[PDB]
Amino acid sequence: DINFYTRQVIDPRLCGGLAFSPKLNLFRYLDAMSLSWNRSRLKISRAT
Amino acid sequence: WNLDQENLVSQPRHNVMVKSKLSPENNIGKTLSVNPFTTAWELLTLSF
Repeated sequence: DINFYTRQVIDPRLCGGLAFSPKLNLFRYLDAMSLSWNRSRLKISRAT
Repeated sequence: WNLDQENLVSQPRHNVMVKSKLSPENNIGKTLSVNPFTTAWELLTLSF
């Protein structure tokens, strides 16, 4: 007769990925043109 | 390095400014004082 309970991690070093990793599809996304708001910042700084 | 972009590009906000004062030889100092009588007209004087 054996009766006990255990809980184990998903060892995220090995497993834990295999997902979408929402970094991508957003880092390759507008991060450049949104950064390009340097144009507007320069505009406001000129009149500042 | 097998990178999509061949050259690293930086866009520094470059700002230069030159300015002068052009003050003449004069005495904006002690002479820049409030009315000598002020509220002490009770003190008698004619030469001051």
